[PDB]
Amino acid sequence: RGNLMGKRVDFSARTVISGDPNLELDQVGVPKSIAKTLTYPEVVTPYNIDRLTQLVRNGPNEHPGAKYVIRDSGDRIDLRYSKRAGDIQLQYGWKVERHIMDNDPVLFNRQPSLHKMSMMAHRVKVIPYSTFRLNLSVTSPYNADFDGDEMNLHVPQSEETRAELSQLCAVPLQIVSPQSNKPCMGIVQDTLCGIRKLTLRDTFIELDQVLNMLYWVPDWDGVIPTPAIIKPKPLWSGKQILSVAIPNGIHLQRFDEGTTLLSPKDNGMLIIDGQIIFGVVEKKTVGSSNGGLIHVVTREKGPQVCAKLFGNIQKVVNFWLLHNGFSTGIGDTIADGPTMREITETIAEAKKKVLDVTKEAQANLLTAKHGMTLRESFEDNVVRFLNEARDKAGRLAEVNLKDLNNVKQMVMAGSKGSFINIAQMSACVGQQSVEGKRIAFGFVDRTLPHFSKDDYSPESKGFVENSYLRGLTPQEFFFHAMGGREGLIDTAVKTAETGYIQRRLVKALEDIMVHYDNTTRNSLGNVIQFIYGEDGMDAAHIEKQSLDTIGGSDAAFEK
Amino acid sequence: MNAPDRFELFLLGEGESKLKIDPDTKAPNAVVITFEKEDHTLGNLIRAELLNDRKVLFAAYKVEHPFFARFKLRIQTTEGYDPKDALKNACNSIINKLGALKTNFETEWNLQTL
Amino acid sequence: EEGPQVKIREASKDNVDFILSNVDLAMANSLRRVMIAEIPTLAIDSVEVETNTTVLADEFIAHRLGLIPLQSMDIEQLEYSRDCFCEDHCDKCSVVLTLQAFGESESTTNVYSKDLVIVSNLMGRNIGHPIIQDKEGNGVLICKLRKGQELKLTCVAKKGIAKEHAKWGPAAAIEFEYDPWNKLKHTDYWYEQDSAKEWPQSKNCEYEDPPNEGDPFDYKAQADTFYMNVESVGSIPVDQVVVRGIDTLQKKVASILLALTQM
Amino acid sequence: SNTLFDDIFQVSEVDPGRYNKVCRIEAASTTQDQCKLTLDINVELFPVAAQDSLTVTIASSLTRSWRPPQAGDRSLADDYDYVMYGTAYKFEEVSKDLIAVYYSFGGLLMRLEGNYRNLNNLKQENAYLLIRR
Amino acid sequence: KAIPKDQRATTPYMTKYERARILGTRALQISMNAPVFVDLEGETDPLRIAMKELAEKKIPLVIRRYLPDGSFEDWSVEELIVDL
Amino acid sequence: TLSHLRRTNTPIAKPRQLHNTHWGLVCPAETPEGQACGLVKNL
Amino acid sequence: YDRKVPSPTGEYVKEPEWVLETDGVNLSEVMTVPGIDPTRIYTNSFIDIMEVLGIEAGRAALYKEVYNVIASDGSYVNYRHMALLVDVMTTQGGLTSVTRHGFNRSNTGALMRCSFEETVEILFEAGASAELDDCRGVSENVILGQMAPIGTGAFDVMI
Amino acid sequence: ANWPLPVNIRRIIQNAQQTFHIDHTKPSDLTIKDIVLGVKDLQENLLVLRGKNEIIQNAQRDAVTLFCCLLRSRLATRRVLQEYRLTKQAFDWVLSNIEAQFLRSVVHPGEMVGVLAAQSIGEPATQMTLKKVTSGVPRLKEILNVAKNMKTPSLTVY
Amino acid sequence: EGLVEYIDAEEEESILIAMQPEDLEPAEADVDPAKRIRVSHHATTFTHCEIHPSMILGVAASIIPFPDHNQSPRNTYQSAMGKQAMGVFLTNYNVRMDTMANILYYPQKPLGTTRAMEYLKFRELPAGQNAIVAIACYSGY
Amino acid sequence: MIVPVRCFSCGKVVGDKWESYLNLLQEDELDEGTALSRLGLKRYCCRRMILTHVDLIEKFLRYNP
Amino acid sequence: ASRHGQKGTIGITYRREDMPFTAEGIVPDLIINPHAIPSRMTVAHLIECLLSKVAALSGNEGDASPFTDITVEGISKLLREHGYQSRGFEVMYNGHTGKKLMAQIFFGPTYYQRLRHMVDDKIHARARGPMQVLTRQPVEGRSRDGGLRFGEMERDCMIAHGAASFLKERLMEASDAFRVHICGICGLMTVIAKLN
RNA sequence: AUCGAGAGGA
DNA sequence: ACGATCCTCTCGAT
Ligand SMILES: *O[P@](=O)(OC[C@H]1O[C@@H](n2ccc(=O)[nH]c2=O)[C@H](O)[C@@H]1O)OP(=O)(O)OP(=O)(O)O
Ligand SMILES: [Mg+2]
Ligand SMILES: [Mg+2]
Ligand SMILES: [Zn+2]
Ligand SMILES: [Zn+2]
Ligand SMILES: [Zn+2]
Repeated sequence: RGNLMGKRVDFSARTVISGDPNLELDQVGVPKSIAKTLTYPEVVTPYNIDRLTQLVRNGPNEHPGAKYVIRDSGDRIDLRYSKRAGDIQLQYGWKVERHIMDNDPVLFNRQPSLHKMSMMAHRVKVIPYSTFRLNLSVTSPYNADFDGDEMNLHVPQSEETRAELSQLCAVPLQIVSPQSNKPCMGIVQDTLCGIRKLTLRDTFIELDQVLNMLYWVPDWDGVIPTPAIIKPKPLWSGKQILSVAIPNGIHLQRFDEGTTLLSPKDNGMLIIDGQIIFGVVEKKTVGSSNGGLIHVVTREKGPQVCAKLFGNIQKVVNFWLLHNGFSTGIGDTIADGPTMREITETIAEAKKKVLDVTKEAQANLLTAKHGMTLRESFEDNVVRFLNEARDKAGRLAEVNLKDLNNVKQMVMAGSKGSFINIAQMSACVGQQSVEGKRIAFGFVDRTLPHFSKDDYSPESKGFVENSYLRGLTPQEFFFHAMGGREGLIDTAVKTAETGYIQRRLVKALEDIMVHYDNTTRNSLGNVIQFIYGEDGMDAAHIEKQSLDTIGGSDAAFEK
Repeated sequence: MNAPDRFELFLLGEGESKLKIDPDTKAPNAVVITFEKEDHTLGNLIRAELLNDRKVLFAAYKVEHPFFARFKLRIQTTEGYDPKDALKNACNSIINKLGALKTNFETEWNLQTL
Repeated sequence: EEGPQVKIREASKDNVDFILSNVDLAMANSLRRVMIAEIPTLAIDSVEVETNTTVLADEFIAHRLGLIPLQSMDIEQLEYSRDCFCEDHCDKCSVVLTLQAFGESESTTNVYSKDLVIVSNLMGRNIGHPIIQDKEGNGVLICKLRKGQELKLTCVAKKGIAKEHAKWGPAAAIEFEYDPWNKLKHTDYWYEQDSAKEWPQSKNCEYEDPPNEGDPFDYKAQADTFYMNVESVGSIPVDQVVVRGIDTLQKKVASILLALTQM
Repeated sequence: SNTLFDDIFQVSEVDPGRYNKVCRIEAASTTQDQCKLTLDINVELFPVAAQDSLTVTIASSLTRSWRPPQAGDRSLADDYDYVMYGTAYKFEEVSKDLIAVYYSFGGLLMRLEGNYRNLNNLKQENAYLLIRR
Repeated sequence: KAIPKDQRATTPYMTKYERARILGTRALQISMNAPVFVDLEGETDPLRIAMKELAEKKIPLVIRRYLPDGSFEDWSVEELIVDL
Repeated sequence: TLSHLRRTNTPIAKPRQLHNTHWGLVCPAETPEGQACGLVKNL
Repeated sequence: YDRKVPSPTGEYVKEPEWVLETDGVNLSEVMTVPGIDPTRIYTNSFIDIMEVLGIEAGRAALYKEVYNVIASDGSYVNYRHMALLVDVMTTQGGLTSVTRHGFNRSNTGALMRCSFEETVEILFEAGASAELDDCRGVSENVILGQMAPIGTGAFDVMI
Repeated sequence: ANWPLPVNIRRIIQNAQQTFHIDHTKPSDLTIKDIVLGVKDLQENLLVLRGKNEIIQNAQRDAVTLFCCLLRSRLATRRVLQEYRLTKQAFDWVLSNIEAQFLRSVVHPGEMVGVLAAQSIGEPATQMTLKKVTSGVPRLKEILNVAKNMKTPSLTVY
Repeated sequence: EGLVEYIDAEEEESILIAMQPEDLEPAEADVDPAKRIRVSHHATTFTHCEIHPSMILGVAASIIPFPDHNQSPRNTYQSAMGKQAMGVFLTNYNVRMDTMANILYYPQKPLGTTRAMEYLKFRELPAGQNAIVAIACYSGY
Repeated sequence: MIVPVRCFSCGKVVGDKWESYLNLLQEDELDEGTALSRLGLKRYCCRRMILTHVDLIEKFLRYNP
Repeated sequence: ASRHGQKGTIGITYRREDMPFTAEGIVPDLIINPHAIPSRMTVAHLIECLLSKVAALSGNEGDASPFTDITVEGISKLLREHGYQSRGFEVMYNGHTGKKLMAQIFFGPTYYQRLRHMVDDKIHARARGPMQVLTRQPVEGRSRDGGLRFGEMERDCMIAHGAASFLKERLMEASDAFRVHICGICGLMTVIAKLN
């Protein structure tokens, strides 16, 4: 396990990572020092000597330099010590272990590596400071974030080896992943949160910026497009310029709930000839979804073209946002005065319901549903009653939130946040729960020594009425804490148990592959599938299409 | 340990000239002037002035990466008008206004008590 | 006179609130930045420690020294060591100060910047003088000593700028506002009910006329008039930060002009 | 070097659905009851209101990088106040003796309903929208 | 156990993995000062070259496709179609 | 240092769960993640 | 339960139907019960579905199951993937676990089994009964540091 | 009716709708024979297997049945003519197009599906962490182990 | 003088405990809408009253400001990080020779304190600085 | 550990105001708030600088050698 | 990290100018992304800022003690009396441009910790150094200039990428690599190598 | 450098 | 019988 199938290899490097918005999706920022260490055995050839000799002269401590020079006999001339290190006339056939340079292909991975996407080839980009720098939209496949994660880099040593990385494991090649048969890299955080704003109908840009944004897109055809407006002031819309990022020949229809080729809600999406016609741009369009502008652009224009799509969209949108700004504060969690009123009482009735059930139950009037203890039915009710309460006070809060509310503002982009977050931060937090049940009687017949024995009322058993804003009460605190813990714990568990499963699966199938007769057999040769996936079709090259012959009335099938 | 010396922010190194002028290839009468060891302060000021000249069809700029202190000014001018001239003018018009401000300030500063 | 024109409101040894009008925002800014980062100044940029029986570390003390503000008016006639043809430094490109302090009394002896002692030949130029605005005249508290603690230093102050290091900034803090009422609509205020009752009102509004209810949106207007104020560490008199600022920026520009030429 | 549609419209409703610089206007046509209009207009640059007499024009003239002034003393299809440019996408059969069309001005939308336009209305990108008084 | 050039059932099209190994192996030969059967429009990197030796079907390499029984089929890089 | 000196360890039905009776005696929050979570407590 | 159903007019409609969920299993005897539609009776206990309806059915449920685990989480996974699993779990005519008791016994070379839970032992009972490893498993060529029948090592290259 | 199948036909169409600038005002130059016989013929050149024998020739038919269904429902006479006014040229292109794409959507011998799958299930599994049944990890574990002591058994009758 | 007692979890079983003394022993004879909601002092039985709920916490969590306006687990994380923070762990760090010591140049007492930091000597040996922060999308870095 | 020379944030020299500040507290019997403003420390970047400082050196000096 | 379970590494430093600024001329020492807030529901953080701001202003120690009657209102009420927007927002201008930022920002002081574990203390990076005597495999740890673990899991990925050659090169040419002589009759490493 | 115990990072 | 990856470091002993 740790010596034969898993070894400690040479030419490896590891450090902290951080995002870099001006780096291409498929690159990776390698801190100068690391590059000065990792090397690559390049043989001397008339197509290079000049560069090679020049580097050998640069020596092991100036970047585009090298270490070691290998000769016919198999001797190692160490370039940092060697009366003759400032001499050395390179000879065709020799080897010059050179530093890692720009554009080299390298295998970059984050652990745990439970994917192919966890290990991908990136074009090297030597840069200052000491953290691997990576494009944000390469974030998710490796499941990284920049709170401290470290990442490992490996350097191909053989000319073949390199080829194997640049032709099979390159980040471009991996955008549309076979597992979910959809893409596995979208657009996040700022670029996402922003792109949306930048898109709003209400969003217009003028000359000075437009000209910068355009220039900002590297592949710009330098042809300023005519303003959406030419009247009193020539103004362009957001869509207008973003569309510059989208290449030609890309088409995309959408239709969300209320769409209607006039989408009064600037809904759905309509992109023709690489020009965005209607619809705000957010997660559904640019996310890593199935229909996505990415799934389409990869399939249509090519992996690389789509690789670029990322940086472009980013460079533009990022810049635009760099100048529009965006933020959040407590303010964003405060709800309309009359609202908190409507909310607080929204709960006030939930409690009365629970209370009214309770008294009913205690009168033995309750009718126990089949298969459940009158006791079970009781609990289930209250829990339902309280959940709804939370959810409505929550909904109640979500409506106030003005389109200008930054939290809501991110939720709409789909860049962070969800009902729940709002609902808890703004209105009632909720009913705490341990082991699928509302807080237990750790003490005799009671929850804490601050309650009287036998007390199934909501407060007593873990219903945190307050919001994270208003603040919890000791009891609430403690309770919410109990659940908190239950979470952290199975958190530690759901990790190991899964880690194990991840392996048993991997060992079990390990050796199964699609042979040359389109069959699927394991080492023994024992056929497992006569045609892979039953259609001998590769998962990545697939997409959800509609079989227009199944639905519709018999009349419509005919019409 | 991988940090670059601060002075590399304003001191040209070896083989680095304050400007490089390559002819843009996409448009006509277009030129991409790269500036070395210069940041937003200049870049944006010159971009703004360059946009006062009515014979200027385009003018934007960008610091491609914060790490490094250099930027690119792009310029496209009316047939027969050399952007380099469009650049010259701009820098001047800029200096002039500057001088002006220098004076007028110094004037006022002197009528002041304290 | 020509374009760009000022209107000082306040003025003193440290501040200069003034209105800069009929200029481009681009410039108002370029100016602002430059003030913050490219005006030269003298500051200790090398400390030779002989003895430090103190409670503080050498480099910890050295750091603070660097931060101590030094006179810099005649800095324009002091060279950059990197340009002086001397080996290392001299009296043409530096200013050497000595610090010697001994814990004498059993009552804690304090060490102020007023104790630095210029050793080099100033060559009759106002340069490198522990700047002191204290009331009691003890510019900055460098360090404190105990019974018999020693501190024997020798610093070499050099010409530098906020860019290599912030210790070299003469500016401190620069206020800057434009279009006090959001007539220009360069922002969209965040509100809970009335963005006008929730968001304060800047002094600068008083110096400008309101928006006039039913008036349409002025879609052609740009940013004229800026209400700034330059605070000054003091190595340079406030008037100068503004001037030298304007100067420097102006030179920066000129050097590109000079560039094309040599091209 | 043409013009493709002229017509005065009477604005019946002006809707600002959670936008502060845009309103979706719906004005009926004076003359031919058959014709109706749905449009997105920047109420910040060009206010509008309850029952206005709007003059509309389409055309496709007065695609090479955009330039700005100079011609401020040249061409001038500036006989109007408000003007937009766009790309039309779908032509639809409102059915009956009526037909409609859809244009997108960088997101600002417009749907036009009538019939004699089968000829006067283009079939391509080009399409300016001119409005006056 | 061989299979005549006829009765050939394997994919006419070259697999990615095949081309990545072909590309690698030729790129490697090119890196070892080996004759180049193409005209360089100014290329220097072995791989980049080898890519262009394939784009002009001038790579004297043949792929031997073993079936799962033991037999196989020899296909030449000249035959194999390179869509991808 | 304070926190180390006020630490608690529990070797080896549900023991890492924060438990009712813990109120007042052991800190409801302070506890290491994963590995010994809930086992190492802090008074 | 909710069940879409073709309406006489053609469109699929929603014709809710009563369904009994159970808290205990005994398939063999319930189908036979009258009134129920033995065509649809189901159980999440694939094993039982195996013993009663045959293995081809078992495979079905086995997937129907796994699937639900993964989709109840909103998450999707292309068929093929899980398919392969289930099938690999279902080719040996029985229900072979992903545990050691199942696939390491498999008929494979010694070395593969080596890389999983019962190395020592597996190698002994392997030495005792002179096993011959083809060396065609990826896991073994990894142990011998040689290329394997992977993308790059399935086809051979020649002059 | 929404199932993942190779070749997004809808797209190819749209990619003809404007690559040949097709006007929905003039009539097509398509022969009913063209379409109908063309669509049919297309179905002959998809292929996933190439043996000349019965058995394999029948597998090949199976592995294409569905897609073809998609294909037929999409490329139907009315549709081609009434839904998206193709022309002998556009249409003729759309076909040549599908073929190629299809052929591109086939798996490549070498593709290590064993692992590729194992991981495709293990990953989304390590994303699981939480109406009274045994689900999530535990259950998945229950399954993979082929346990006999499942906690939430149940029989669902209709 | 018997004004307090030492109770262990076992005896805790047999007692009734009021949280705040005040807010829990006045007779019920308008309410600030921004204050959280608390139930009531329903109990003619109280035998004890909590010295102060904030005491249910311990050293680490004690330094969290408003941990009662924070999602449960985030409080646990912070408690684990306060132990990786830098600052002056002891005024005599200079006279102690030990494997690694990290000290902050200019430690600052937090503008936001806890009535329980006075005992944890935090303000005297702070670990952290009071930086002017801005939550905002800037260079996208 | 001693009063920071100059404010992290804006750069306003501050190290020459510690003793002044202290006096304003002890003898002038003023509240930290005004004491600050009188010393010319008007913005919060420059107010936390002094207000928060914990002059530890005074405790390091009690260590004899 | 703040004091609310929110850690983060620096990603770049900007000098005063390039930084966004307050009309007062105040500039931030640190900038965090709004996106690290909705989900972590770490509201206190926000609050603490509101408080710490008011506090620094009025030279009052801010009391963020748990169970108290301290409201976000009472505080916002205090901060306004101090001439600032009651929530923490403050118009800010973009350092590059000097123009105003279309979106006001949450600006205030917040206690931040400097955690140990600093990049430079981690940056290990080896290119064939010392190897273990027992396995002839690269050594552990960076203090020793060892190698990174290309364990089981990484291998599976490579296998999944179908990159056979690379794999061999990783599990051999780098780390274990050894030449052994074998008996063509009893495949045992029992062949005496006398090379000469 | 082997070896065993705890602490910590994601 | 098994149990998650990779990681850095600290203490102590025949
Ligand atoms: O920062 P954090 O660890 O989040 C990311 C991950 O590393 C992997 N991991 C962490 C801890 C552990 O015990 N075991 C692991 O395998 C997990 O993929 C983590 O996801 O943890 P949090 O602070 O909880 O992360 P966040 O929710 O981003 O604040
Ligand atoms: Mg995190
Ligand atoms: Mg993490
Ligand atoms: Zn000199
Ligand atoms: Zn300050
Ligand atoms: Zn032998």
